[PDB]
Amino acid sequence: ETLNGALVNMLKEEGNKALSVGNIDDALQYYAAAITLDKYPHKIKSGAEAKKLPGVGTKIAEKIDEFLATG
Repeated sequence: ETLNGALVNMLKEEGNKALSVGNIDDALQYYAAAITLDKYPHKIKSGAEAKKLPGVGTKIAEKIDEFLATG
């Protein structure tokens, strides 16, 4: 329902990928960013803005940019 829910799902996929490589710390980081993005009350137009939120990293912002590039 949340405007960013689609991106949140993609973040969950990224978290699983990090787990697949044994990078549990990164996976947890993605999950934290996903929760914050959900709590945020507005659709985000770019990942760069997303970085402002606690738990969002540069890599996560880039994923957001890519998703926007896809549609």
